[PDB]
Amino acid sequence: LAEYEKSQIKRALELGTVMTVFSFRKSTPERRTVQVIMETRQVAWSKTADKIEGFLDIMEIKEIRPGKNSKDFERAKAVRQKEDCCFTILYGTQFVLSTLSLAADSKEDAVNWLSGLKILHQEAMNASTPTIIESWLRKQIYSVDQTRRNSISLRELKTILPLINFKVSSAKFLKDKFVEIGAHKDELSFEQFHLFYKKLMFEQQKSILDEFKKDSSVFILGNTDRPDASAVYLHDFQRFLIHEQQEHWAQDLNKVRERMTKFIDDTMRETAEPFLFVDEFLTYLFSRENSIWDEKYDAVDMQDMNNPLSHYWISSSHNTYLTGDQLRSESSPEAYIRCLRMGCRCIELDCWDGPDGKPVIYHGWTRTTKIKFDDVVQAIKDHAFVTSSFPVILSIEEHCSVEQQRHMAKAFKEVFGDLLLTKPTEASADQLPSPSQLREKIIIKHKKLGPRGDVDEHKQQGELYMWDSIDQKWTRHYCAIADAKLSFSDDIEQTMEPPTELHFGEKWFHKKVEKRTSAEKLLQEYCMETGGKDGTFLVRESETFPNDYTLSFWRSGRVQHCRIRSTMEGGTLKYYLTDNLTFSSIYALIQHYRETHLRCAEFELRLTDPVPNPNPHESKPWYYDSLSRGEAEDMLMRIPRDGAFLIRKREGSDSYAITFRARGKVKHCRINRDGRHFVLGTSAYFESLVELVSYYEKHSLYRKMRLRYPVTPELLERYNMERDINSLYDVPSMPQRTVKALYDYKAKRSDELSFCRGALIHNVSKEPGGWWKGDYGTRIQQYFPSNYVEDISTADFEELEKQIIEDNPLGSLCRGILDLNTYNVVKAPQGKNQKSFVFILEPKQQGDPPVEFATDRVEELFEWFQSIREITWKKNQSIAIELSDLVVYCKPTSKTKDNLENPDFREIRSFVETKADSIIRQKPVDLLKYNQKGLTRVYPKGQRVDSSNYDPFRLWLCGSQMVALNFQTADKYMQMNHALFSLNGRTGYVLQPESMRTEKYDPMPPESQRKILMTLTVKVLGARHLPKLGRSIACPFVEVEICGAEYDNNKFKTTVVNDNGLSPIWAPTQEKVTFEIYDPNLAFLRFVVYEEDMFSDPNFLAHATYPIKAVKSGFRSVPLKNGYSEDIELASLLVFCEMRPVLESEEELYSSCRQLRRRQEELNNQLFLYDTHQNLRNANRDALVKEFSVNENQLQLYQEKCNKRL
Repeated sequence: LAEYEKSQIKRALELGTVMTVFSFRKSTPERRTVQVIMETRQVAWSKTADKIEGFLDIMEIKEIRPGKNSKDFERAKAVRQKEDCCFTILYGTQFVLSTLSLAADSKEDAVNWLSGLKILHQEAMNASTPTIIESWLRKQIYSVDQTRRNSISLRELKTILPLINFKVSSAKFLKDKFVEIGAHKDELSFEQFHLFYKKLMFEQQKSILDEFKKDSSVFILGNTDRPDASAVYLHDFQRFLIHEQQEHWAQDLNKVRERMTKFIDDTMRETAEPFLFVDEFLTYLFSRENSIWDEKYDAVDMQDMNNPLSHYWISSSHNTYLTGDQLRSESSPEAYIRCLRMGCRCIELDCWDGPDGKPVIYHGWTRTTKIKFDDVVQAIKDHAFVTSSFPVILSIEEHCSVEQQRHMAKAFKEVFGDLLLTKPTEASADQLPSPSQLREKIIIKHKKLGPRGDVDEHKQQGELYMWDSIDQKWTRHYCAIADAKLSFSDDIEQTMEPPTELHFGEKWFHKKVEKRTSAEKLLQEYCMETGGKDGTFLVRESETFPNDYTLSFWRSGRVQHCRIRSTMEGGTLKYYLTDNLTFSSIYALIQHYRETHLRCAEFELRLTDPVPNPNPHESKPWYYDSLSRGEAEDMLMRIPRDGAFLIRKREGSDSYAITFRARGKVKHCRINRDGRHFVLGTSAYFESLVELVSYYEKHSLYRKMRLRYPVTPELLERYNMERDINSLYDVPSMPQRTVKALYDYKAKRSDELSFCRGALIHNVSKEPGGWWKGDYGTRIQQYFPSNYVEDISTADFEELEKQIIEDNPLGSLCRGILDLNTYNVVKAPQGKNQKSFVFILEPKQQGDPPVEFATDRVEELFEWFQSIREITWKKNQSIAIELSDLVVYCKPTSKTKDNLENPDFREIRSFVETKADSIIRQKPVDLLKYNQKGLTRVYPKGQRVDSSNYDPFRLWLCGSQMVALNFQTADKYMQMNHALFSLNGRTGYVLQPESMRTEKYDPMPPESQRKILMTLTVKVLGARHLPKLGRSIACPFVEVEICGAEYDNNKFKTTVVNDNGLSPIWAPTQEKVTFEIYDPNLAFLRFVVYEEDMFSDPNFLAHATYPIKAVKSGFRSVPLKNGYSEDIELASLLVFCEMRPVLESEEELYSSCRQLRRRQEELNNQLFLYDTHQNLRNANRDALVKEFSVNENQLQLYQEKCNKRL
């Protein structure tokens, strides 16, 4: 359409239409006003203008599907609707996209909507960062106040600041900023809010400009930048690009002008030479077009797509239909759509027997929602080539019968048709044809009819109800029987969820009004809570008026009280305040008071202050005012199960330490009642302790464990009887806290410790502030920063636990193992505890409580009972030729699975992770030679029931191109996979370099052969928009690391910034960090931002996986993605990247830098000679001190030497 036509479409969008919306949660579709607020960039659905039901970020839109093709559109009401007037918006950062399904009334409305959203999404990637900052500010403002207010208040600001993850330094600070902006009745406008933002971000991180304020490349001439008013010019910016960012296109001034006028995006800047300010320069420093990502790898390169397929890493996925853990995930073809849109070229299809004659796709012999094959194949055809249009190989795991195989083949030949690859592209094939030769071709890998011939197992697993005695319910656990060992996992159900007196004990009013002065002190102490003191009412029990309530209310500058009068009318109570304002129902009292305007000539203002009990904990079970540490410990010995928590008051203290069971440990954490807010940690501000419990029963207090069971006294009793679950738990000492050295830290002061990478430091005491007293050779008990090292404890118990994870039926996630050999089953046909279907496992010894397991069906009860009863007592299938012929390439061959010699390009190697890793350990070069012609499926083993992925990198070096990784997970390795397959324009077909395709290359070269080709020097300087995980404000720290090979993998975290994530600043005094990667192509740069809680445990905030080949030099912004590799709004780091070539002279010097490690590993070996050993001879150890500083200098010198050099 034309630009004015597009404008009319988008204004129709902004106007909004009352349109039908479908949901699987709410069966009835509802008519809601759907409209786009362009300034917030939100598609919002509302019931009225002020009440908006839901938001949808336009940049969050990933896919628009016309018609009824969504799980919301399977409803019967959708059948009455028409497809031309139906569509869905797919949005969200999660793997399964949230689906906003809109059914239309007229086809014109629908087509206008699709066109408008496509235009808005197109301009979404075209929006400059200042515009998205405007949008995000407007989002905060329209989120805190639903009426879409364009003004902001003092308090309100006191609440946005924690929400946008910034800690209010002081009320005086925000007041001062209000003043310099200009505050009228301490209220600001949206533009003044934006100015407030500019001030905060510039002032908080104005020391970034110091790097440009330096005196080597004064070309940029950054100076006088102290104030944001300071500004630069187009010439300054192009000198910055040509020198710091090292941009060759920057030679032309006109391109620089175009980029600058794009970034500023302000019509008022009509200057022939565009100019921006120092604060605006800093905003650019965290902007999208300053991304460290290389854009020339965002475009598909045809010369890199014309080569035999064996030389192409191809993005593959394991059990792709699954959306969560393999045990109970909900299979959906939308997962296939998602993976194809990311750019997968291989999706696993576990085709099992179908009751209808059509195979169902799910994880067989497990409890997962089955899906129809035809819907799957339709979805694959629809969205396989909508992105990147390169061939996808369907991973078919055949587990059906021959009739279903005929249906399989005919479905492929019908739905896919020409899309399916049926005949070889060229008959006399010597090798794999290029992906360019395979334009939009469906390749089927599937067990061919090798035996030919003319014409021609599960373990007992499932959910069970374990009879809990703590709560006297039936808690459902997933159980798997492996070698007569039934293992049960955690709760599956856990993820699923009068006219009097009641008002007296309601949130509105609770207790303690024995005198009207008590209410006056209750609400006067509550008067200085907010800015407007008019918002102050309370109901109370009268002291003088008998059997009457009394509204103690504020009145425009003072606190008053008046009795809520009560009468007996019609045999019922009747409370009245005004002559005709009255009711009888208290639950309805709250609502009609909320709608009430406290109207009377006397009373014109309404306030609606739901102020509750100043201390409900006062009357709280988990609250224990007189309970001390010792009492808690003892009583937690009585209840040693994780999730048992009590809030015991410290005697004579406002802090109420929480005694709770964390990993079988009695952990305490004080909650200080600062002012009125109960603060956990440093900034976890809570209204009250009951709110604390309610928030942390669904939020993680400490690692995985959550506040699960409050430990009541009575409880002590119910568990007076114990051993309900037996606490299988995990079924040397820690004075040293043995640590590894992240990087070469130099002794800043004589009490600081000098050492080298990988150094084993012992007798380490964790003094706060990051400085740890540790022993290192002759340097006994010396400081070293916590960021320059890493902790690796001797969790031998945890290792045994991981061995259990290995041989465990459930593998990981198992919450308990019970050996069925040493038990007996008794089946209860009448059942036990209100459950007819019960089988009780009574152990050999009656001393072990018999445990009751319940099912939902009598037949499954019989099956479980039969299996465990048996434990106690102790070519022909003719795979379809019609499907086999469809397998042009990659036909499985189990006969020569171990054979890697004489490879055939038409063959495929299916390997599990452990088998492939073993092959790599034995012979990397042989498998590389095979995959030079052949191909490899490396896929996770059956123990990865939790969708956790393995390390896929060693496989890629050996040429193992096809690595099925579970796309539903959020682990490190899938961020690695997304980083790898984002290369070459996110096509999923990555050409390996020339070295890979030659046999002379060693996939794992010897340490002597390893030579530097890239010694990166990275420097983190600042950040913007670090996301918040929990109530407590994130205390972020960045860890930059090369997760390349076992020689490239190197980590470095930085000093933690406390209570600042909106505009966190790292010290410029930190040293430049050197990553010596011997191979540039096979390496990845990863900035993982974490946050530190009160337990100082890092928690994943975000990641920054980028290929080294894509890494550009300069002061580059680094966009931050979530665990699903999706860019979150405005979250970005800044890094002073420096690309570095290994010159011949540098190489000699880098041979010296290898001499560094060649003898510092022996320096570490002499630290280990006296690691904790003491009965030693001081001959070499003390004489490697020579060695010691010789190496210290040797390197630091020649490194800062090349430093000084470039």
